[PDB]
Amino acid sequence: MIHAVLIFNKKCQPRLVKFYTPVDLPKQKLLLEQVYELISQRNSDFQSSFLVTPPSLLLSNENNNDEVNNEDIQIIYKNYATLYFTFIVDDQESELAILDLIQTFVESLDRCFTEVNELDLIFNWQTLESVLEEIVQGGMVIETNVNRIVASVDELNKAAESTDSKIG
Amino acid sequence: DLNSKTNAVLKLTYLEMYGFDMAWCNFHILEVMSSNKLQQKRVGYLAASQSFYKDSDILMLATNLLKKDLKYDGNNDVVKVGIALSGLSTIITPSLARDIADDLFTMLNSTRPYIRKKAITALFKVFLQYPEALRDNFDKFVSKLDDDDISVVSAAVSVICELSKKNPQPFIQLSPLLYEILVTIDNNWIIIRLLKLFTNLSQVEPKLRAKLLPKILELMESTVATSVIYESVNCIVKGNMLEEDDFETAMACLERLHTFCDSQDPNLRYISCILFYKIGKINTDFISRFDQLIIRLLSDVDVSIRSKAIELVEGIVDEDNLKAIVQTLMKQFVDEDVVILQTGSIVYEKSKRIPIIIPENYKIKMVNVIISICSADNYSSVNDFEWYNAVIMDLAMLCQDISDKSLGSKIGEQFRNLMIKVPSMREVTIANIIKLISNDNINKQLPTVLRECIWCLGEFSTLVENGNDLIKIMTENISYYSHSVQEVLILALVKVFSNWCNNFQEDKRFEIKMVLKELIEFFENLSYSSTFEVQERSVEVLEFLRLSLEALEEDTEGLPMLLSEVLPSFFNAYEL
Amino acid sequence: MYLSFYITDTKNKLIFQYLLGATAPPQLLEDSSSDDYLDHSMVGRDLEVYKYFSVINKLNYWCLASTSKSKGPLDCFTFLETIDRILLEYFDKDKLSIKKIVNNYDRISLIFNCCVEAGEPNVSDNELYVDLLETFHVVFEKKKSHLRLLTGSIHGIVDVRSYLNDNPLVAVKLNTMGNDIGIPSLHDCVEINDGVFSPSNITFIPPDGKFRLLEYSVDLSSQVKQSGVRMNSIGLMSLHFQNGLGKDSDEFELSLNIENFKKVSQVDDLKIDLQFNVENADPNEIAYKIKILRNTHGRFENSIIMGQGQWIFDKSTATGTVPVLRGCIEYENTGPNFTKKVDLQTVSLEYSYIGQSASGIYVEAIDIVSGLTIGKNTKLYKGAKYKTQTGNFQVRL
Amino acid sequence: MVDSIHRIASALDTAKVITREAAAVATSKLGESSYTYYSQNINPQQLVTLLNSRNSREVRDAMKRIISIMASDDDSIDVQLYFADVVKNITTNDTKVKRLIHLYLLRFAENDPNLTLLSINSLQKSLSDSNSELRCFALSALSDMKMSSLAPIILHTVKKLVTDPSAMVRGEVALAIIKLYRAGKNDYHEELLDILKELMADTDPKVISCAVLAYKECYADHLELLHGHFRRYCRIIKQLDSWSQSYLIELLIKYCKQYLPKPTVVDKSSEGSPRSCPLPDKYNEIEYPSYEVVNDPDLDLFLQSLNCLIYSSNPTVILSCCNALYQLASPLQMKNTKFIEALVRTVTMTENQGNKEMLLQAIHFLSILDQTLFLPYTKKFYVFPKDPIVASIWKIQILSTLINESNVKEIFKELKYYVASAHFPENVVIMAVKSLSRCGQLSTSWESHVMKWLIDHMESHNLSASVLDAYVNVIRMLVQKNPTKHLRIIFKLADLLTVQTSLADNARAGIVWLFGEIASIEFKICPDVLRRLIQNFSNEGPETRCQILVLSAKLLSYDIDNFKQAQVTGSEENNQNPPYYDFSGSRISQMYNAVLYLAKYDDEFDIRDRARMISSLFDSG
Repeated sequence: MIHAVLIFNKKCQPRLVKFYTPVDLPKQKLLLEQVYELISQRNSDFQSSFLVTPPSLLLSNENNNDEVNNEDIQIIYKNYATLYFTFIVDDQESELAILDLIQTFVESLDRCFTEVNELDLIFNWQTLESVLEEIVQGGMVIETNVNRIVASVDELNKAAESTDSKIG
Repeated sequence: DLNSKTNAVLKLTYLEMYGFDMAWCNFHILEVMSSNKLQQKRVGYLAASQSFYKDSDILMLATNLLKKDLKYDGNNDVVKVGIALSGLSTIITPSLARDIADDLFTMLNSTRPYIRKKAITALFKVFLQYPEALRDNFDKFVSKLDDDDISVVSAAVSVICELSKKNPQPFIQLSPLLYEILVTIDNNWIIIRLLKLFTNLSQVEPKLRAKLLPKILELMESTVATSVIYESVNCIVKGNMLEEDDFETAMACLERLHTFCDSQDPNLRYISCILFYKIGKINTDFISRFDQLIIRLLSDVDVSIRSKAIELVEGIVDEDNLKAIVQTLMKQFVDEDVVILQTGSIVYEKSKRIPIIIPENYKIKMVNVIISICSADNYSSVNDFEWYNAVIMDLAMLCQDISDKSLGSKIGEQFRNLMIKVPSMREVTIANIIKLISNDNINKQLPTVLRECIWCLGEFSTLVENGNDLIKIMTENISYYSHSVQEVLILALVKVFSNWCNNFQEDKRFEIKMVLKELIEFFENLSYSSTFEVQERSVEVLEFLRLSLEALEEDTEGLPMLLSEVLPSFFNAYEL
Repeated sequence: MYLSFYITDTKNKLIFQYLLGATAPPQLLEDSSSDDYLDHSMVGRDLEVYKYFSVINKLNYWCLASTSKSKGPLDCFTFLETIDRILLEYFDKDKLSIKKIVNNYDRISLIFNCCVEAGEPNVSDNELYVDLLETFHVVFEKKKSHLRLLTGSIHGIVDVRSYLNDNPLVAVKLNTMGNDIGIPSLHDCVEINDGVFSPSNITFIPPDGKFRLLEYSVDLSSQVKQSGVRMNSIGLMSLHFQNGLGKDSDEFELSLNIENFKKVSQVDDLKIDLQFNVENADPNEIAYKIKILRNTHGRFENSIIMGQGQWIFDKSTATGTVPVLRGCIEYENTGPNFTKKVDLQTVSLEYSYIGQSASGIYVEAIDIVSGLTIGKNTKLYKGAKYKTQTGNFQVRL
Repeated sequence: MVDSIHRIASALDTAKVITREAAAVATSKLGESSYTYYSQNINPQQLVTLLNSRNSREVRDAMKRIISIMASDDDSIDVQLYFADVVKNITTNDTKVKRLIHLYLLRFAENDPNLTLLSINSLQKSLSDSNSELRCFALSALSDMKMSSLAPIILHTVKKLVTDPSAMVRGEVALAIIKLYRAGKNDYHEELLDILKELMADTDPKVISCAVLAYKECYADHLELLHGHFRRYCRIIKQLDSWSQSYLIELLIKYCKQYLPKPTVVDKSSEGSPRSCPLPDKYNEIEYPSYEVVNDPDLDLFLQSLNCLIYSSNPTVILSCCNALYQLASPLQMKNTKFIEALVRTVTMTENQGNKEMLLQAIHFLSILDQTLFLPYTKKFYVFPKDPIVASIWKIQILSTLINESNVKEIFKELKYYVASAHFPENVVIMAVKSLSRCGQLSTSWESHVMKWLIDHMESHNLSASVLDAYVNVIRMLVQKNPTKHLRIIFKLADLLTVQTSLADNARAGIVWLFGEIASIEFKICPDVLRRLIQNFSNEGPETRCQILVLSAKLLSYDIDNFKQAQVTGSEENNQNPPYYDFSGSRISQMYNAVLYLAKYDDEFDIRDRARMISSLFDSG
């Protein structure tokens, strides 16, 4: 179970976080921040993509890759051109499921928002979210297929268009 | 207005997402859910689902509202249904559950996989509450589990999993169907889950584990992913599936790990290294196959890897290997180390020069390992004892920058053991120790090292020459020392003096005499330590010395006799 | 050897650092709200480097030092306080808030250096208004019907805001209402010249700047004893807690007569925090309600939960007038486990006066000496304001 | 943890410091946002460049950063490069610059001759200049340089600058004369004296503080001179602002450590005479003795002064004074009672919390060096109940050092009260114990009230383990001084330990010892105690084990002689008996054997070695 996803821009501002379960928000954040930081410390080539951490590296600083952990929480990072995506999962969701869901998410985002900028993501955050949700639901990513994901996003855009000032 | 409603709803959601009251926002959400539009229905449903927990009117209203929306397929039906269900599921009351179940059941029968997925997820949340509903709906699930769409299957599965988390017995019933789905899925994420589920069922039901094990390992073999592989491994390692009979299964899993470790992505690497270590604690043989993988991970720059390696190094060591590793670590550390001792740079690859790199916590562990290694078997086989001794002395130096005291402590304990072993090396070790003591940096921070040293000296003063420097060191440094050290020092000193006098034939050397006098003053001074125990220890040794002095003054040869006459008398006197 | 100095805010944010000399490379930070707390960190290796630290807190800022090995933690701290203070004077004063500090980080650095190289730490060391402010705090122990002042700490600050241009001298004679007044502490612009000025007299020289002229901390116990003062007003506020209680109420009549305050000038804010022991009774056992307390010039608000009275007497009540603060305490109990006893413990009354003398340092005369006359340009200002704070009276019943 | 906190503080300084640097530069071209830069990896290039920018704000800003870094430990920082540039700026007639420059110099001089010499020449010239401001600043640096070659320069200068009428110059000329001696001592001493004299006689606090800060240095060595000079200094203090008073305290600390002028016959008949005081021999006013130091207007004025400054109600001048009084003291000085009285009056005066502790510390230090003094002050340090764990801890440490007779009763009453009252933390109660102990060490008439209290506290209150450790060390000390109250005490303890089989490692270490100790008085009974202990070694930590061994060992001894001749067994001398012989090898052995075996098996060697020796010696008789 993904308990949460976070999409940050280059300037570290999160832009989307989804939490499928409740968890205490003050804890969720702390996690998001630590992850943000570590991201900055990691190099562009590293950008780490992940930061698994024993909790104790939660953060501990001493070897600066001290990773981040919080015990039972694995953090997966993915840098893309200017956005960063971080997924926090519980120990019971398999890493692969998490990675795939990420890689799929990202690929989808790039496919849908080919130029994503922070403004475009923002504006179309509702779309980004929908994508994430759909991917998740019933615990299930139900369309996995990068081609559908790309379409589904369009299906949603069709709705928001019919409403647009409550939207745009 | 509808466009305005969408706006209000956005603001409410933003508040409910914060950590804010949700009950206060329900009514306003319902009015929005009464809008025929499907989008507004969705945004409303989300808020209500984030909120509903407990408030009944909120729920009831949401229900009646969701029902009307469900019953009708709706034709954007996927969305309306889809959202509504999620919504309903995230709402739980018995009144609602009763309603919902009947609604979900109807929806499970929609065509569109999106709908089917949602419906399934919903029936999950519901069941998490109301068992009667489960029962009635248990059947539908079984029928849905058989739909052609892999996402729908994946969902049916997750749900059955939850219900196992809560009910396992009902689902130990369905396990066969689950096993049949896993055998039909192309998708990696889906395979991964199914695997987890079975592991979950195994915690409850070893019978299943058997049926599924082989389904796992075949899937891992057909999927590439990477996660499906890690998973099969965690399952094997967990169900405790393993038991040792299952080593074979485990082996396959490991072999897949070793391949992966050997991919460039640190996430996979770290994971494998861990899984390897674990298996090793559990299966030494696997470790011997995976030594290579480890050594390679040592030259890897990733601190989490390095740490995991050092931990592996501790349970693998062979002699050639030991020596290699030691040197490799010592060297590395002289070259890998510093960054974080100093602060805390982050890493770089690029400098071709490299910022260099180990945290403080690593430096500590390393030293600890070096100590264990020297003591296992027993490394009666460091062939070169010299190297060990050196290493230990070096570690002490670097740790001075580290403190953490524990490093400094462990290092000392070891150094002791080594000295005890390897009589040759003892003199070298003593000389080095003394020098370190006279370098001030050990005094700061390091009492332990001082203590051990002191010990090694009383024991081996019989090898050492300069039993003076040792003593004048120790005497001057005594005032700078901790109580445990002080005590240790005093004691060691006295031990030496006794030995010397008996052995002093170096000449007697006039120094023994001078040194005795000094030791006297000092011990008196220490008689003023806050901890009386240490105080008395001093005064005692003060007398002894005074005696020996009287003796040496008369002769050289006549000294042991005289000392064997008085010293025991004194000491016994005081204590007596 | 090296020394470093750093400054930090109350929230642990570093505001300034400095190093001096040489080779130089969480709880205490938090405890810092206690105004005192940050304390040594050993960077260390065997070069002992020792570190040390010290920190200082003042008015939300804190300062950290370091030293290398030897010097003692004292030389470091002495250097820190000297710095901090120098930061207060400079920055005028009222606050060095992290915002203010960070503002004058530079003037803070140089101020440091000047304190170092010399080798040694150099050690570490027109209108006139006289506003005597006094914050008393007194720990009374009720024994036998008489509240015997066990301790007390009247912290006087005598500030004098000035606007001269030259250096006229001021003599300030302080009267003793036969309490040999023992120590007025004098501000860096003030001189108490030598027993010429006797222990009762003070002489201040211009600064331009407001200046605390003399802080006087009279330890009431000796004074009151030397002077015999059952404070009959002030401080010995005789609180008779009358039982005649019922299960929930009690009436305690605390009269803060200001019989002994007639020339004590205004009291700017007497905050009577009546703590009701909650230490031995659990704040739930002590539910208490304070219903009516009558002041003639202030306000009674109650923080029960926390187990505290606060009665804030506004500065208007001044003389002879006796703000009798009677009223009733009602101990409300959610449990029965309150036995209707609240050992009545320590009623801390923090008085702040203005314009009177912490020790009884009433200035019986202030005389300017310099061949000056009145209207030879010297004016008697208004609005020096001393403030004095201690902690806080405590009557223990 | 601490290193990470320091890095976070540096980052916070860079945030606020970088914003401040940018705003300031608008001007400095700018050097505002630097700091925050270097404070997060700032460098020398940025600095040097700033010096070479033309604008005075920049030239100043630069000088600043340069001083902060070389100071911050951005250690990486060379200092010769900053030096040369700064020296060039010394020859700028702008005081602000001259000042900064001097502040830097000393920064370097801390090491290098050319850099020093350069700074020196530039300083000398500025010293032969009539400008009192520059002369001073310059002379100051010359003093913080360390060098013996610079002495003949600095001197001629210093002499001329003393003979200058200016108060600023007089402040500095003292610093120099001082830092000068700290190096090239002989040629220079005659003058450097007759000089420091005229000086000390200035009014300006920065001048006085300086001559003081000076005298504090030169005299480390030439203390005869310092005296005649030290006076005005001590006088000036009693007369002065509570800031400058603290400074004069620090010095008066060092001086004394040097001039004890000599006792030689010490004339206690000189004035107002303490031991007496000389006047210097070279002045030769009828030689007045040395211990000048405790008496003479210089030393004395110091001690008395310290008192006044402390009596003077200022907590600072008070804490300092205490520190100084801690050093002078020939222990005869602190015994001065006055010093203590002062500190005390302060503490209690001190309302302000930071100070409460400061005072509690001093007091402790003074009690440490002198107890019998803090006595007419205790009732004061009765512990302010509003306070913290450390504060309560200190109070205890005091009450424990103060105890006289007329004070003790009260003290005990207070402690007993505090223990019962404050929700005292474990650590407190722990110290509270170490005190009451240190008390009876002095009073006998009161000791009874003490022990009774302690025991009643231990047995009564619910005490923690750590606490039990102290109380044990205490009851031990009291027994050590008051053997009559002793036996009663022991009985009370034996009862407590036997109850508490749970005791802590340190507690057991305590109790087990006390009984090894009190055994002399009546080691007929001790074999009963040792038994209750051994029984419990095998289950204990290493330190504890060591303690138990020793105390088995001791007990054993005390009575060997009393055992041996008793044990040296069927030796005949023992079936002969003095009194203790005592039944000896058997009872004592049974105890030791257990202990030994128990040690040999503990990892800690020290415990083992002892056991081994103890056995060998015990066995052989």
